[PDB]
Amino acid sequence: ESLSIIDVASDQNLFQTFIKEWRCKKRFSISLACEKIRGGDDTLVVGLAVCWGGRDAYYFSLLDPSLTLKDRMWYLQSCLRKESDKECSVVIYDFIQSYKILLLSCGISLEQSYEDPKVACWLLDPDSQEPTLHSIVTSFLPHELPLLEGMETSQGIQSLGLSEHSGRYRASVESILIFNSMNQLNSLLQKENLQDVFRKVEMPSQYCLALLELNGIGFSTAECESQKHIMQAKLDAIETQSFTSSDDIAEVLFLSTSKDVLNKLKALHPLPGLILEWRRITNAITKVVFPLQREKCLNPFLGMERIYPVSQSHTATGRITFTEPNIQNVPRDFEIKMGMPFSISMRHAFVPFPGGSILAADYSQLELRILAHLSHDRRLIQVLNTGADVFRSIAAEWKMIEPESVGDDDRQQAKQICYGIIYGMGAKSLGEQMGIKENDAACYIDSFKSRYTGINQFMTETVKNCKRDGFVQTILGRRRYLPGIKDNNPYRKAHAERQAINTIVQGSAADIVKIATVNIQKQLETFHSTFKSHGHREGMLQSDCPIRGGFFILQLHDELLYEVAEEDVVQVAQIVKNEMESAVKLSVKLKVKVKIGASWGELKD
Amino acid sequence: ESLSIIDVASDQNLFQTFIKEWRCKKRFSISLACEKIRGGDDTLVVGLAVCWGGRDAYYFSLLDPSLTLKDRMWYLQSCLRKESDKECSVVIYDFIQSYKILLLSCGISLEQSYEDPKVACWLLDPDSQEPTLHSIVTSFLPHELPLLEGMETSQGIQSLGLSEHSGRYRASVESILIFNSMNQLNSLLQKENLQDVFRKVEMPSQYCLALLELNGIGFSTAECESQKHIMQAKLDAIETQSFTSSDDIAEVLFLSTSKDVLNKLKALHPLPGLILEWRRITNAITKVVFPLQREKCLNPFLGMERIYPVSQSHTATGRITFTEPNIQNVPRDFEIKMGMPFSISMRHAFVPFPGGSILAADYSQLELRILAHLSHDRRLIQVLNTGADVFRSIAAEWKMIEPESVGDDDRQQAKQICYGIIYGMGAKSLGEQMGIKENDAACYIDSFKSRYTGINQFMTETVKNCKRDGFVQTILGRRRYLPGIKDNNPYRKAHAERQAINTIVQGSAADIVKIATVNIQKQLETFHSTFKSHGHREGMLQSDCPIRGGFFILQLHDELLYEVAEEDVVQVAQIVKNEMESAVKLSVKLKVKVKIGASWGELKD
DNA sequence: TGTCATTG
RNA sequence: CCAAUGA
DNA sequence: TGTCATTG
RNA sequence: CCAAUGA
Ligand SMILES: Nc1nc2c(ncn2[C@H]2CC[C@@H](COP(=O)(O)OP(=O)(O)OP(=O)(O)O)O2)c(=O)[nH]1
Ligand SMILES: Nc1nc2c(ncn2[C@H]2CC[C@@H](COP(=O)(O)OP(=O)(O)OP(=O)(O)O)O2)c(=O)[nH]1
Repeated sequence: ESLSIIDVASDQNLFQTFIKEWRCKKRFSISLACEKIRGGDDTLVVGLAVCWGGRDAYYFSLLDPSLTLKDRMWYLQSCLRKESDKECSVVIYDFIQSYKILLLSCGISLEQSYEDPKVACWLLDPDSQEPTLHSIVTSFLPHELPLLEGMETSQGIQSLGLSEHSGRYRASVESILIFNSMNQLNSLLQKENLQDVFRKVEMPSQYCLALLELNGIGFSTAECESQKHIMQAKLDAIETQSFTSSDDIAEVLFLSTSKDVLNKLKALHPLPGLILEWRRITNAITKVVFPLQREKCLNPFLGMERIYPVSQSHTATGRITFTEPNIQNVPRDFEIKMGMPFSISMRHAFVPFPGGSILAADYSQLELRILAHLSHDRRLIQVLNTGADVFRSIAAEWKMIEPESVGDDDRQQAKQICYGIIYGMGAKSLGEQMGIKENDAACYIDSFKSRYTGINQFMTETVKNCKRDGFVQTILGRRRYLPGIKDNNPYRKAHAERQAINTIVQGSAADIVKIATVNIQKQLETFHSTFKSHGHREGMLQSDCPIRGGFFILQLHDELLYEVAEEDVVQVAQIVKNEMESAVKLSVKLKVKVKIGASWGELKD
Repeated sequence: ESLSIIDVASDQNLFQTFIKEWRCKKRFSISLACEKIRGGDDTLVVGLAVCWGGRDAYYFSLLDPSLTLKDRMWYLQSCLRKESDKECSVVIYDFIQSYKILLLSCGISLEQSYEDPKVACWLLDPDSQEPTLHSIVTSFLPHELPLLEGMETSQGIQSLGLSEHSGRYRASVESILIFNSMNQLNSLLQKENLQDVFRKVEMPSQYCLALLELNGIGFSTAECESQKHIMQAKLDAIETQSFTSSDDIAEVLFLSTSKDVLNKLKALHPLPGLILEWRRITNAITKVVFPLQREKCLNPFLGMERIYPVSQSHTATGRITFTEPNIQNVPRDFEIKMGMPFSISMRHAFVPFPGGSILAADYSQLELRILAHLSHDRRLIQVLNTGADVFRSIAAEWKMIEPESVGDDDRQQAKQICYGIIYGMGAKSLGEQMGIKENDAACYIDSFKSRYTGINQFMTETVKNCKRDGFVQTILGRRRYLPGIKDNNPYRKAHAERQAINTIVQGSAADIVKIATVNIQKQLETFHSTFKSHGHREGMLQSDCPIRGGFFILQLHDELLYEVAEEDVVQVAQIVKNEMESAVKLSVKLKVKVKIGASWGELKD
């Protein structure tokens, strides 16, 4: 007596008593049944698979040439919708993707609270391997594993592994396991406080990424085929007297006298040596355009081309990524040659929708301010709260004891020391990086961390905490476990120490930018009566008018990219600033710098 | 090099150049691809199959988890839509059904001109066998028969015979044959004038029946379970001194002295004999409720039960029918017993939607008026144009030479003679029917048809026309072929003669009621801003508010049933009268009598 | 591949 | 009588 | 299952 | 230096 399915749409008494039962349920699972048409090699959504306890699934379908139950999309769209008083926690496996396909097939704008188990078991152990439905079942909810023998999926929902088994069967089996497993995950997240952040940061952020993935990013093939010639034409320049792999550039041709070639870090007096410029430009027309101008998609509804990124997460730090052609990795603008300069990059081939401007918002010295908070460094806090240049002023402040109004441009080497200490690199490599001596660098380190005595007493505190705990937790309490902090090998433990400091600092940075993106979105879908993403317009208005409002476009770790209409681009920037500057209330003022333009090779206001 | 399919949605250049090509096409075929989900034993629409020449099909699909082409329903709904200047002739095989399923799955309210080949080849030869896609191919367009070998469907569209073959393949094969065949059918309909009536009566009427089939008819199980007891309780009454098949009622029990029993047509002085009342009531609780209360369907969107009839057509006369429980065949109201009377029928268990009233419109002596037109019977025409009682006045007029103001109730036997002559039954059976003598009946016939000399000279004219032609054509020119009018056997030829008169008279009746229903609908969907059938509300508003307007509910040969809202039930009745009374301009005034009530056991205004 | 009912 | 069902 | 580039 | 890709 194992696993029962209830074909809900198979009657009328059964269906109307079903949604009655359903419309007073707070928690319940959901799983799309997606089957392939005979090939016509296209997939299609053919049924929900709602469950809310035990081994009992309620399979909705989308019903053979009938005249009753033709309001089937209405019933789902009406149940998958917050309606004040109580909103529902809807556990969905590949939630990010599910949300998309649930819209780009049948115009259902899922508007509830969500609880993905795939990200719940990540949050438990961020150094875990990418969790499958199988893996989740194998660990949590050990029994009901026999329901997977023959299913054979190690990636996404039962939809994503469509194999012989009917859409309804697996969709039902998903909902059962997904529901009952998430209940055990919720129990563990509760045990270590992570349920609060999972529900009010990590899942809300997942929903934010879903919106971003639907929107995508504008891409001008025109202004990309511009750089395709600007770079290639100014590639083979003044080259008097065949570039290949490694063994090619002989130093026995001219005149330190080793091999490698990568470290051509002189080129000052000895010859022109314009090799690094060629090496960059060539490697910046191949990891940017030629893999990307193949994923470009003409979207005639918008009347432009766009690319559709796939957010990653499941990152040990907490920073969000993208698969394939990752738009985070396109190189920023830089000069060339012709005496006369020009500025190039593929960041000029990323465009707003016609009549709009792209909006960037960087946090500017966020990881610094996090350490300033955690490390109760008296003057380090007070230097940041003044709103003065946080490197001009930090140079004086106490490092060089006095200057304040005239303190040169040793700020450029004042930050180099600052970041060099928090990055946790040895005096040797820092000294080689600044262009000074290993000794005099070690002197500058000690003469900085003494003048800001908080930094070093913080690191020694958090490393000893990590040694006794076996893990370190960020400012939102998300733990990362490190077994290397016990290791006998000095290098391995030393590596574990600078792993611990990184995750508690630039993980807490990932935490604030999450809280920032969700608090923005909540505040963003209010004043603007014209509703949400490009998906909820090409898809939801397609089954439920100018382009007012702004949409989430790109996540750059500590920087956010939005795409706003020029009409109301000023009313949004206030929403972005005020929300990011108040995301978390710290002992240090969170400042942000916003830039507005026709790409993201643009100036500021 | 045979049969090419173009997966149109497989690109973007291909798709956008496709609908560009399409949006300037006047004629083109269409065929729904309908595949079954694994069982979840429900069918689903998965693609159009547009074609417009040769062996080249353009297969639309409804596309795998993508972000471009998610406006797919819009593109069809926008192409399947008249847009002024030019409207498109859309050839669809099982058009009546196709239209329904094209709406009760994906909210596409097909709004073009239509050309069904299944009804085009009926119109050619109404005594033909029910035409299949195979049969249409076998006769017209003899080649491309090999495209059917393995398909094996002998009923409906390639959808309706879903078997192993992919929805796209057969849907494409349909569109090719359907298009190219209909072109040959259009050529034959042109050759004999029938293309004009096919396009402006027969197909428009088919569309009218589609609307009716979507609407259905209200059915109160409450007021049906009323008669279920009223009839059954007043069934076994005063029965002093075991009813079975035939051999049971012996006349050797009491006291003309044969068998049969069916002809208990005395029961006057000899005993009560209340056997015909029991025989009727029992056979009127079994061919009306017990086969029908099983096809009743709760439709919660309307908040009532309804039944969904399936119109027939392909009738030698031209009158439209319904399959299964045919609502045309429910017996009208009649009295019973308790001294004290009550009136019963199942026509009291057919109801309007809450807040509405049912509207009936009978043509009253239509077949008479058709004969009055065709047979140029001078006074017969003039008797009908006065608007006086057309049987009180017809009794005098000339039959009894004079009376006019006092002419008794021999009108009841004046019409009996009238209908008896046009029905074409012998003096024998008419005489037995009126309760007079075969001789004195034959006298009354000759003394009527002499006083109205048109009737007999018309019949002798049209029978000699039919003898030389091999067929007779109605007032709209729809031919019916009769090989029996040559037959040596006197009975067979005599039968063929009264077949000829019937079809030219009560076929021309089917023609006017068609023209009536289409001219009503055209005038009906105008003033009423709130749009069309119950299908275009539970289905089209479901993918494109009170219940103002009126909808086509039942076709009773010469009578139409509508279902109108009480708010504006007076504004519609004017539309129905004026349209039916002007359907065709004859030499005789077409009068109509309308009845309004809470069922169709109701009174008039 | 008969005969009787119901509706028009 | 004719046309649709129906025993 | 190495080393060099890009982004933060 | 750490984390994501990438030769
Ligand atoms: N051949 C034939 N035609 C009929 C018969 N009954 C009606 N019709 C045709 C010709 C006139 C027209 C009237 O249809 P209705 O049944 O609405 O009218 P009725 O008042 O019941 O019939 P009638 O006019 O014979 O008195 O339909 C019938 O029994 N046989
Ligand atoms: N470990 C590490 N963290 C970095 C690195 N670059 C940036 N971060 C983190 C810490 C500060 C923050 C700044 O990100 P951005 O790249 O936007 O800032 P930047 O001005 O380019 O860098 P920086 O502050 O080091 O001068 O992100 C890096 O190379 N290593």
